[PDB]
Amino acid sequence: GSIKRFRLKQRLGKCRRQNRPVPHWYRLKNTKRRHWRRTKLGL
Amino acid sequence: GAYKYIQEIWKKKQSDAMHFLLRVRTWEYRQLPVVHRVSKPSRPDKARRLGYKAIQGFVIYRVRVRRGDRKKRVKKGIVHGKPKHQGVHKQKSTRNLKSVAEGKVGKSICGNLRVLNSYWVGQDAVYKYYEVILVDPNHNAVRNNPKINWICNPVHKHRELRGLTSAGKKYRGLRVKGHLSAKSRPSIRANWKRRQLIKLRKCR
Amino acid sequence: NVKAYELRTLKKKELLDKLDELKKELSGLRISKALGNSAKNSKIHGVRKNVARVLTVYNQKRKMELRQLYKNKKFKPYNLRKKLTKNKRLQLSPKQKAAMTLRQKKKVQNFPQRKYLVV
Amino acid sequence: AYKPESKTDKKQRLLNKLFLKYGINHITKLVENKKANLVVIANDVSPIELVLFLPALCRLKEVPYCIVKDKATLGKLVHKKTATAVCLESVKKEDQEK
Amino acid sequence: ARNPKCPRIVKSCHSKTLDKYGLIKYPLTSEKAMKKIEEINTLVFMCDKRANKKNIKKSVKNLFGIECDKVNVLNTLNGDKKAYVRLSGEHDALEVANKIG
RNA sequence: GAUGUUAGGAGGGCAAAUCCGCCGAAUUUAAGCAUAUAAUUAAGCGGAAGAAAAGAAAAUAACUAUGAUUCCUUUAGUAACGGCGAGUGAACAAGGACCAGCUCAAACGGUUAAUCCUUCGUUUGGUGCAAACCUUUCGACGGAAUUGUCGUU
RNA sequence: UUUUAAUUUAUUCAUUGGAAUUUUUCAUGUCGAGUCGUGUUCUUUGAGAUUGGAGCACUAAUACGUGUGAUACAUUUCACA
RNA sequence: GAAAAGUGUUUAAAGGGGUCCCCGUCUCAAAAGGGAAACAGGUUGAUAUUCCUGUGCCAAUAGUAUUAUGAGUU
RNA sequence: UUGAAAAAAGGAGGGAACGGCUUUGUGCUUUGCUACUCUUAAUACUUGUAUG
RNA sequence: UUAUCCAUUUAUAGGGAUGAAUU
Ligand SMILES: [Mg+2]
Ligand SMILES: [Mg+2]
Ligand SMILES: [Mg+2]
Ligand SMILES: [Mg+2]
Ligand SMILES: [Mg+2]
Ligand SMILES: [Mg+2]
Ligand SMILES: [Mg+2]
Ligand SMILES: [Mg+2]
Ligand SMILES: [Mg+2]
Ligand SMILES: [Mg+2]
Ligand SMILES: [Mg+2]
Ligand SMILES: [Mg+2]
Ligand SMILES: [Mg+2]
Ligand SMILES: [Mg+2]
Ligand SMILES: [Mg+2]
Ligand SMILES: [Mg+2]
Ligand SMILES: [Mg+2]
Ligand SMILES: [Mg+2]
Ligand SMILES: [Mg+2]
Repeated sequence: GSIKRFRLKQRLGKCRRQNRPVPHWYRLKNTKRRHWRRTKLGL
Repeated sequence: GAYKYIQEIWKKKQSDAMHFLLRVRTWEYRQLPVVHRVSKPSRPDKARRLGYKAIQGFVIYRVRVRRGDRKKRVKKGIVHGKPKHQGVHKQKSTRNLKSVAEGKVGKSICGNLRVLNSYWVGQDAVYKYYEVILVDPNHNAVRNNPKINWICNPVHKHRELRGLTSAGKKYRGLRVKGHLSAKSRPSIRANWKRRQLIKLRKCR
Repeated sequence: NVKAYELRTLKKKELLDKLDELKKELSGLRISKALGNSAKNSKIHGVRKNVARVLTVYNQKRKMELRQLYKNKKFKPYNLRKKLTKNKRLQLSPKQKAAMTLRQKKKVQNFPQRKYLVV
Repeated sequence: AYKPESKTDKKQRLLNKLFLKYGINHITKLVENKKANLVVIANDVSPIELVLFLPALCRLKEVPYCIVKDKATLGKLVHKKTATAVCLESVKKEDQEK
Repeated sequence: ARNPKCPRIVKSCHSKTLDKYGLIKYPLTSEKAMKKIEEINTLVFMCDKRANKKNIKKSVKNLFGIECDKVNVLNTLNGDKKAYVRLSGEHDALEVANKIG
């Protein structure tokens, strides 16, 4: 909830970062997305 | 000559003088911690006859082992399989008590050292007491000396744990050569494997 | 853009000074990036590389100095020692392995394995 | 008086080029060979066994033995920290009587 | 008391531990930070995750003509520390903002 | 004997196909099942190496005798074991691969431990651009060691 | 580049030390004990009055000894270790 | 105990307090038990007993030397 | 059924120890003079940068 | 009784005749 350990917080942040979509410019030279409600991080 | 004399003395064992000594010594050992360093061999001659030398890196450790069989390890006395395998209590171990003694010192207590050998020292009804001769393979005194040097090699890590010490050789049945021991030689398991082996031949 | 061959000749203080300047520049670039700019965003990479180069040069100089300081003297720091697979380090030196008990040596000297051409 | 040479003395001798004999193994050999004339044994050794046989042996071989109080003192009598026994086979004529 | 004949491990390399450049990474824009700069002379800096308040203060002192009364920090969910730095009354954050960029 | 963040070192964990120790089942087969069988297997626990283990006879033969170990071809599905049921089951010899022998202990040397190691050194070399290595013999100052090091067989 | 064969050049002078055989004397030495072994238990083996191992009890002999020679034993050869 | 593990003063030479004596397993286990100290108003698109203004509170605060503040002693 | 513990704090009992400066002899003793022992707060200066 | 075993404590004086208690 609203009191995390630092490690957990960092993990959450990491997950969030992972979430974001392919930078579109790359496509000129993703399947692991997760929606917070349907698939859990299972931490 | 001296060592011959002490050999002869120790052969007697049940003779009054020797008996008294044994009684004292075993009593003393009963008190000390189960595995503990000793400064000098208690049986110098016997130590010598094994591998012992008064070189810097050689150490003797006195070790105590409980006597008797080891109950078959099972939660409660009950075993769940066929009757042939059902008994506990008269289950005698394949290893010698001597082997056990050397194992316990060699393994976690003196992982640094290399077990060379071990000799008998004393016994009561509860415990057998062995002195185990060990050697520090990193001490240069041992590294340099060409006889003994061998033990510095990495193939001799934990000889005691692979049944390669004299006691190990005994219970592997490599002490007996001949028709009496045909079935165990390169190793019992190895022999078994060999005997099982089906060799086919590509051509056939 | 400063490549190493120029920097080897420089003294350590000078190198340090250079490095600090480079770092400052990098910081400036970062600040610019953070603010709404993309003018010299691509300049940063080069600067970073330069910094790295400088660090490398200085580090090697330092190592050399250390080596010079601890030349011989039996024991040394474990860094400046021969970093090498543990087993190898443990292992007996070839000479040690060779070393023969005196009688054996004598025997070898006397009756060496001869060459003898059979006809 | 009959101390053995110390390292330095030995070195000097080597350069230039009757005493107490020690060590139980040597001493037993000596006694077995009727060479020894007096053996002096320490009171306490950690395995008593390493020396127990010795006085009996002496009694058989008709050689004089005496058990002396300190191992460390015996060692001192030579150049070692300790010593089990010490033997004098031969002696200088001026002292033989003693 | 130790007296080693030589030390065990001697890192001859330049220190890896974070200097001013590396500790404090960049100021924040964003409307919030701009507002802060305007109204209450507080400069917002993104910093390394392993910056302390003391450390941040030191960095600020070194990197700019800044004296800081108080520094609040927080760990962002992007793996950066955001340090809110309130300047002493002698300084105008706006002027210092201008100076920095 | 404890004690030391004393000086120097070592062990610990990962990995496992082969390998070495233990520990150790049962399904299964027997048309049931209980000894047997599965199997000295699986799992478990520990330990090594480029291989491991074994190895220089307290060996086999009964010959005109062989001669460490290992492995292959065989002996042999034989001798033997076995509710003599199911099933299990070697060894010697023979033919090869490969072939290597040894050192402690004990005996001997006291007109002297000759041994051994730590630290500090000293000065010829060799390859290297350096880094490092490689060897060379010479002392000291320590210790260790006569409860036994070294040489001799 | 790696090494390891063949081939090419050794010749003078120093002496400490060791080795092998060969004579001839004299020495008949030493040879691993709670170990082997037996009993008994359990295990393992093709091993059968127990193949190896182990626990326990008892516990040896000195080379003319002790150990193998696949049936328990005695009395004794012989061979091999 | 073959180890893996199983037990935790059972026969220990088991770090603190004073000026040698005197104490004495270690460590984790409470975001509802124990416990140093905070309130109000304001402010943001999204934070606030956490920022702002104001007003306090708690715990530190090494030595040496001045200052002041008061006590006590002559 | 009688209803946690400890950190931490406090109080009491007890009476260890006892001014400062200057001079002499081997921390201790002797000789001579009167601002002293506390106490908060501020200030200054060296000591790693002495407030969260 | 010395092995062994059990207990007890800070291993605290060798055997007999509703205050304080420490340097
Ligand atoms: Mg949660
Ligand atoms: Mg859900
Ligand atoms: Mg079993
Ligand atoms: Mg915070
Ligand atoms: Mg390991
Ligand atoms: Mg069936
Ligand atoms: Mg069926
Ligand atoms: Mg059925
Ligand atoms: Mg397995
Ligand atoms: Mg091998
Ligand atoms: Mg075969
Ligand atoms: Mg056939
Ligand atoms: Mg079978
Ligand atoms: Mg023999
Ligand atoms: Mg079976
Ligand atoms: Mg036969
Ligand atoms: Mg806690
Ligand atoms: Mg609470
Ligand atoms: Mg809200």
